[PDB]
Amino acid sequence: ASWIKEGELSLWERFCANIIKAGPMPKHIAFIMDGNRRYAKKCQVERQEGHSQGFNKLAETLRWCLNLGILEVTVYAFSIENFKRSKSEVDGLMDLARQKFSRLMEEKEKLQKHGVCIRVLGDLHLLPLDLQELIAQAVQATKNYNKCFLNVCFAYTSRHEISNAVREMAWGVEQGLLDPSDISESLLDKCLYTNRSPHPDILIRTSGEVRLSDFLLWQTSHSCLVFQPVLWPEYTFWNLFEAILQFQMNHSMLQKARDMYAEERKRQQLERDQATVTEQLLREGLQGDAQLRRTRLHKLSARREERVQGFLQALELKRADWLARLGT
Amino acid sequence: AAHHRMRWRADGRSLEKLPVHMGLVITEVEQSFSDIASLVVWCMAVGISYISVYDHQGIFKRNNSRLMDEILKQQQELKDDQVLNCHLAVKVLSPEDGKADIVRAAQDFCQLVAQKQKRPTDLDVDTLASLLSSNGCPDPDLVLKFGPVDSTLGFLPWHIRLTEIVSLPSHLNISYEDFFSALRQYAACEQRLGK
Ligand SMILES: C=C(C)CCOP(=O)(O)OP(=O)(O)O
Ligand SMILES: C=C(C)CCOP(=O)(O)OP(=O)(O)O
Ligand SMILES: [Mg+2]
Repeated sequence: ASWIKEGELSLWERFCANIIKAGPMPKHIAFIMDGNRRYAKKCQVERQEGHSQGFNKLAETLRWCLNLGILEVTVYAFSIENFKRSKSEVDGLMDLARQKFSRLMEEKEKLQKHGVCIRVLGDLHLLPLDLQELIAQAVQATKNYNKCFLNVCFAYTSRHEISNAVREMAWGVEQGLLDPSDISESLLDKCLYTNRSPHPDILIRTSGEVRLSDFLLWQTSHSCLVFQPVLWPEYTFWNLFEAILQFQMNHSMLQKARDMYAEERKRQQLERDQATVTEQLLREGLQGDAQLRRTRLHKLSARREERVQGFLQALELKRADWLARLGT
Repeated sequence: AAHHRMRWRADGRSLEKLPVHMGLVITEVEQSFSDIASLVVWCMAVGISYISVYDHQGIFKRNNSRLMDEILKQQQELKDDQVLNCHLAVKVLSPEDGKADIVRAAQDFCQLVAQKQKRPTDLDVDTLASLLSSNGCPDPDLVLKFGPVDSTLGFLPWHIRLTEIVSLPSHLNISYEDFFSALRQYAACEQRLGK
């Protein structure tokens, strides 16, 4: 089927949505679409149909999200861990991906009309070369759309994403763009595949499984974890609705927590900074009553701002470069 | 009565599997040390090697001694070798043990990059994992989350990638049977590891 499944919410869906939209609504939901194989078994159907049904549900689910005014959605489609499955299965999964990403071109009309930007996050170099090219074109085609964001995590793990992000800032070091003392929380954030997106308000996993399975570990540390027993291909609007209801119940507490953590980080930063300014001034001699420390603080800050902004534009470069090269 | 040490070891040996490393995450911010201490010693009694204790407000970090005080007390009922075995097996954590520590390690690798000692390319997953180990401490297999919040709230994001997360509404009056129920849950879980 298509990628965009145009559907108007029904009466009860519509009504319950209105009541819910009165409270805090998530801006970004992420999904571990797990349980396709158990579903196929349950339905006495072939494995591949299970995964195909899984893709159908993703298309249906994105429409639900769009109808609720939730503009960003991240999904886990394929883990690096998944390569260890039988060649039969992974070839099947790889073929599915080819099919869907190829069909995306024939849907350019609906993509513009609906304004859906598609990003594919992972260690893509591990995929078959044909698939990389396919994905790359898909990404380039939608890059300028803005009404709805879908992030498909393919050949992805969290650890890989994290390592990659540190490697990227070690590359900044080797390329003399980054000095060790500039590596921080923010900078790491900004070197993840997910850097264009805010952290997900909700993370949902569909099997009865109570593990994250190496998914958005950094991004979902302060987010609402919802584990629902339903197998992914059987997901319903109401499952989603229950997720949002959990989010709304947790919202106040998770906000307090998120601010506390932010306030404590700015504190522990202004602390570790003010101290660096001390060693320098004690070793120099002069030590204040004419805003001496205050001026050394503006400096260390602006040094970072200029030099991190510099590292960033060069990282964006390198990403676009590999995007253009592999999607030509 | 010492037939209680034999019982608790029998309970552990009886489960299909036990966590080598258990995490205890407390989310509750309404108000309590004896309960947490009871959990810790139960863990030790059944045969769990490591126990982490975590709260997002760092209350336990700031109260390490008062906590280890109760643990050592509760532990004897059911001195220096006993103090060493709790320090080894029990870790008290706050947020700074999570992401901040990953930044910490990131920095330690970028100086080796400045030193022309290491190339960016040398940092696979496994290297980062090593830079992020203790000694014996593996990744926690089971985290018992207590309280109303559906979040790990910053608990070891890196290490928590395959951890089974079991939720209990409160730690306030926690019973052994309630604790063991969680262990039975973990023992029955299926781990596919991507296959
Ligand atoms: C590509 C993936 C991993 C889709 C999730 O469903 P599964 O393939 O994991 O099916 P289950 O074994 O979880 O039922
Ligand atoms: C793309 C998805 C949904 C991956 C989920 O992984 P699994 O279904 O393979 O994870 P485990 O249960 O084996 O840990
Ligand atoms: Mg599975």
